Amino acid sequence: MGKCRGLRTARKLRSHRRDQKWHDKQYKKAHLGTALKANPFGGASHAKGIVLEKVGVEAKQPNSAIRKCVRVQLIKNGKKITAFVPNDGCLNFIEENDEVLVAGFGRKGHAVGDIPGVRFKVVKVANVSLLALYKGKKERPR
Amino acid sequence: DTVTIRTRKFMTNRLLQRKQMVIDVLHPGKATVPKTEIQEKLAKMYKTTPDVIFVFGFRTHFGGGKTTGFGMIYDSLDYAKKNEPKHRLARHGLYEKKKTSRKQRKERKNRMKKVRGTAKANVGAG
Amino acid sequence: VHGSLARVGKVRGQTLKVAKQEKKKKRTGRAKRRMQYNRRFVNVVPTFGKKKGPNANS
Amino acid sequence: MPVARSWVCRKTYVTPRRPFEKSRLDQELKLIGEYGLRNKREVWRVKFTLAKIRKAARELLTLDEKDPRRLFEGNALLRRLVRIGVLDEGKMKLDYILGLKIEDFLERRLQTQVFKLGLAKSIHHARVLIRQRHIRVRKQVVNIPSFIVRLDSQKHIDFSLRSPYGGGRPGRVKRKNAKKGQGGAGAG
RNA sequence: UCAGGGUUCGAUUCCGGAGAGGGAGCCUGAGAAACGGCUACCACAUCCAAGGAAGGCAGCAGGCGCGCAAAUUACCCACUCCCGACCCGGGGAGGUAGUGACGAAAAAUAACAAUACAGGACUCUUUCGAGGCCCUGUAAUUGGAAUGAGUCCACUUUAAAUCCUUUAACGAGGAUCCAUUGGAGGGCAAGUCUGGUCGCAGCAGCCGCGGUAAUUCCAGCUCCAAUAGCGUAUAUUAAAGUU
Repeated sequence: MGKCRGLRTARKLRSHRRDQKWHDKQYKKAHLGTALKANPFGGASHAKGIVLEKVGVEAKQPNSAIRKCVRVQLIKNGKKITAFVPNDGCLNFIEENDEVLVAGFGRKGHAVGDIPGVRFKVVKVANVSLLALYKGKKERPR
Repeated sequence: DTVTIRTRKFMTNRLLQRKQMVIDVLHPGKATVPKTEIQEKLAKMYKTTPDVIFVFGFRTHFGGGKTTGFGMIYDSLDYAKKNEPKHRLARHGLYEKKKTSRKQRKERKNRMKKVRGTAKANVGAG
Repeated sequence: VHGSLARVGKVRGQTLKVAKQEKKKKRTGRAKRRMQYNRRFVNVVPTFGKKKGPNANS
Repeated sequence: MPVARSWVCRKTYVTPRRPFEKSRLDQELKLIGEYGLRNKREVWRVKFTLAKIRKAARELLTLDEKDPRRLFEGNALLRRLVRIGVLDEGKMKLDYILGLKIEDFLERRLQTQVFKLGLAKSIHHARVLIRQRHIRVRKQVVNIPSFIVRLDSQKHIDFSLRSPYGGGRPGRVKRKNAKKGQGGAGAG
């Protein structure tokens, strides 16, 4: 409640605001750089990696399903990721030991919906898009 | 024929032995007028030969019928051959452009720099 | 159940397939906004106050 | 590298903040249907030029009466509204600029004037006569339906001189139909 | 970006600074501690007759590597300006064309009649019925007129060309000269249609849909929104009187 108002108080006002900004959760992680070292993408919107393994993860209650996912190793860091595969039957296009392009799931590093602990999704397989494969416009070259 | 010519913002230019003006051409229902038809009509205006007349830069307005360009008339052909730029003399046979490429000129220079004294064997046929 | 659980692509593979029944071209640009104006404002039939939407089926 | 080019340009409209407001959707469609426009962007252009006019008049109304800037820029803004026929000569003060509406500007388009002057049978036929080289303003063939007609330019709209209506040559349909009609007798 | 007060950004065409693989030393000159100058050490690396000799694209094009991520080894000094002993020679500075849905301005994809049925005014008539004048569609299908998108001759354009503007000859009945990207439970415009699946496959920013009669999955039809454009990931401003 008691804020100082005197005509020479500008050093107290300016430096107290500067000190109190560090209690905002969004300000702190943008300015310390610990989150930028921790993030498995080094500040990019997308990354390339190589498919290790295909897996099915159990959905959180109150609903019931097996959500189709992949485990992936990124090219530029060699660190490990798991990513969701959108649409009905798309896991049949993916194969193993080949390149995917991966993207964020839409919530800036947090998980989405009933899938436990998955932060990423697949968008391109062997330089062809999953949408162009799913709508029959293109096919995997072999 | 309907093709008609007018002249605008005219000046005599005693420092370059010429007179110079903007040229307006009216030509409704036809394509752009050839420069050979423009210069014989200007010759009939100023009562000169057409041989000392130079015209350039004609552009036609949207919807047609009117065009504008620039022109000059010299006091004699020996003043014209001194004062005109060489490309406008070449438009009607008074000058001839040299027929080497820029890269041929560049690379002959860089071969001459590797020899000293009477270098001509890298120049006449090298 | 037929085959195993956790089989991918099941329902898109089961579904019976039907060809397109369309033929005629739709309008474009100015002509489509002209058609929408005449259908929504110009000649109109009134109802009871529980007014009805453009895609009412039953 | 340095270059002799220039990079000045700007946008001429703004998008609305509520995408699906029912009260906004049918009001915009009624303006499209009454004036014979192509899309919503063609309405959002006219709302933006009016907003910039009212933003300037609301600034000049803060300054003292007979301030040198209020005298100079206020007389210029008022002359420029009368020149396009949007404002009445008998009114002529900043206070009446705040009373203008979008339908004052949509009425000054060449497409509206070709229909209202009786050269065409509908607001939809007028756009097609303009865009097909049939119409003339003073000496000049004009081809743009959103052209805004000045109050002294108003009495000089006409057909083109090289047009099948207006005194020119017949079109490519009437010429072919006459040709093949005479050919119906043989050897054509 | 923004009521007023602010928050975030600025490698990047103008101005100032620094540097030519990393450090150091120096010649010439009015001007350099210069790298399209030189000497040496340190890191790379080319040729050799093994004695020796030669090197610096963070200039313009072009290549490898990197990565989510960026164009042609084209033409010319005609323009703008600079250098020299010079009215005359030179310039990858600079200009021109190629690639280019980074991004901004303009703007097509149907107009109008006739005919049948349809809406509503208005008049004659108690009512029925008829006359009626101005607007909608849409089908078996009618009718004549207008035009550029394309093809291609000539002039104009320019250093020489291309493009734009100008102009002869061909060029439209719709079953093509065929508009797309996302949606239809709520927030939030738009189906309590019809077939398949059965807590499976899948959807879902968020709340939630699916366990044999699914407004939400997969498809057909119909409808909604913006439109030559529309969707998704990620940084950031407003909303945030949640600094």
